[PDB]
Amino acid sequence: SRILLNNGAKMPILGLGTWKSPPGQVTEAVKVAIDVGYRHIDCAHVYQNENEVGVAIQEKLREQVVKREELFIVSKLWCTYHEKGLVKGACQKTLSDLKLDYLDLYLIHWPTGFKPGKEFFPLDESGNVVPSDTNILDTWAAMEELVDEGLVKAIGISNFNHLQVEMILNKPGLKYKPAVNQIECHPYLTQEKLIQYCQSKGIVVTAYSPLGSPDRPWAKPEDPSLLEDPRIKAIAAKHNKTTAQVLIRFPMQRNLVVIPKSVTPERIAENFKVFDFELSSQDMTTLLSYNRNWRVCALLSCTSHKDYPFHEEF
Ligand SMILES: NC(=O)c1ccc[n+]([C@@H]2O[C@H](COP(=O)([O-])OP(=O)(O)OC[C@H]3O[C@@H](n4cnc5c(N)ncnc54)[C@H](OP(=O)(O)O)[C@@H]3O)[C@@H](O)[C@H]2O)c1
Ligand SMILES: O=C(O)COc1ccc(-c2ccccc2)cc1C(=O)NCc1cccc([N+](=O)[O-])c1
Repeated sequence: SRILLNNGAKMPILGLGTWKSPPGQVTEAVKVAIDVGYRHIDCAHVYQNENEVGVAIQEKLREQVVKREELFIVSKLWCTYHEKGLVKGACQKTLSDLKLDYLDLYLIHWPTGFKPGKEFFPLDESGNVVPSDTNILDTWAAMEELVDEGLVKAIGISNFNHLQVEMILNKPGLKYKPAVNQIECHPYLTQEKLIQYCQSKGIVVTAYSPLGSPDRPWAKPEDPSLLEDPRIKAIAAKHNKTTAQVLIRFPMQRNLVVIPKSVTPERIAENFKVFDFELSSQDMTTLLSYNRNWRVCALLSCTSHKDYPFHEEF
């Protein structure tokens, strides 16, 4: 139920996602998650709910439901904080909100640095994102310092393409390799090339939006729906499981970590009940065959950013 990272720590392969979890609901969601067995929570400063996630974590620690060492808490450095001198403060704000004295894993959220400031998405008057002149290798060195100062146990990356991963791996004077690359992954975006690349370098992959993020705010009614794909429903029926349970088990059997999001107690519990069955080897190849290179998480305003990750094949 845990996977070994290249920092020597073990990471639970199932975690709770928190993007779009409303601040007034996420405390209860995280409490319920911990009660039913979740030990890994995926967070981010940009999700604007870390204070409320932290309330839940703290209550369960205080209640003696779980020990801190058994929890695996992940957060992410937002794009406006890539400048080397801003990284520590960004991490400390997240630690303060989460009410923790360390993170288990801290990720560079996107490879695209944005202009520093209060706004999370600084745009020019024509709607293009305003970049920062930061070198991601300098950002990485700042992340490495967080490990040395004890603020985080592991560091990693998210939404990095293989060339960008390679840039880090080839960084002059590299001190800590990324432990994790967290990327979008599901049957319509199977990511075989990038996953094999990362795994071959000892980097663990976390699959985000495993259900296709049906609540993403930019969703359109005509968009494909994993949860309603009759082929996936058929596999679920064979196992007497839900389609969501199949979608969660799928990345687990590829040696990935997976972080489905819910604020619905029944679904939070349902999503955790994925250790009592196995997809067959043929279920796995068949689910892989559904790849469409359909990506739900990207921003048009970032497509001209020199570090936009999704122009490359992988
Ligand atoms: N690093 C990054 O750039 C990045 C990008 C995207 C996501 N992420 C992380 O990955 C997490 C998961 O991705 P996501 O939030 O995009 O989407 P997701 O986990 O694929 O799907 C979440 C949606 O599915 C619904 N749902 C959950 N369980 C269900 C079930 N058993 N049956 C039916 N519907 C169910 C949720 O509804 P309810 O909540 O209403 O129950 C919500 O609308 C995020 O929350 C975040 O932590 C990271
Ligand atoms: O980033 C996540 O974890 C989930 O997406 C969001 C999650 C949250 C929010 C958010 C929006 C407004 C206020 C606070 C948060 C946005 C977004 C969002 O659009 N993300 C896409 C994105 C981000 C950065 C760079 C690129 N890119 O280079 O293509 C794409």
